[PDB]
Amino acid sequence: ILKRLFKEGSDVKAGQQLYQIDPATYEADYQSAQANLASTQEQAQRYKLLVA
Amino acid sequence: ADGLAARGTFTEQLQAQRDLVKASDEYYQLADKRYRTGVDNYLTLLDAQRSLF
Repeated sequence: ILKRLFKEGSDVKAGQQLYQIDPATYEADYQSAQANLASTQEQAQRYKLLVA
Repeated sequence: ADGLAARGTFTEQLQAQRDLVKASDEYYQLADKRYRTGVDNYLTLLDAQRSLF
């Protein structure tokens, strides 16, 4: 856990970021899936123009 | 008589070879569409120009 964000004993709403657990190992696969998406997106958007 | 034979059947060869040139021309046009879109490289377009020539 990096940083507690809420004020203790206060009100929270439906979706307030309370804590922040370390994203150093769950963003370094988001980049991999984003790279695969950036390849397959360009390939699909080229084949969509090429099918016409 | 052999010239009358050539005039009788060279039309059915010239129309066929003209259809071949037209088919290879639209083949090169589709290969150029694939190239300018970006799917295949420039060497396949040069192969299409080789076949059309």
